[PDB]
Amino acid sequence: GSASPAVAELCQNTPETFLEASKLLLTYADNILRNPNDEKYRSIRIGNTAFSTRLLPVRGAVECLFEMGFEEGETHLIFPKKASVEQLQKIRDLIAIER
Repeated sequence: GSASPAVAELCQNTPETFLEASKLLLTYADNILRNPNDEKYRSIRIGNTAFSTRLLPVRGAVECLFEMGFEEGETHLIFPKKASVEQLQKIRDLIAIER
């Protein structure tokens, strides 16, 4: 939680919103951790229903993805092939312990 600036920001949300955003964040991280060699899990379309309605408008949500290693592009958030999976897991854990 507080050990992460983005998670600390995410914590500044009501319970239901925090749980909803954090669940999706954990799903994105877990998909990559489950299959780190599948490019499908390394791209999140900004216009995606879940992303646009549960993360984009929530304080700290997208920032957590950036701390995980995602980078923002014109239409997608991308987790580079060079991005550290250890860092991804670190932020994943910091989010999980706050649910």
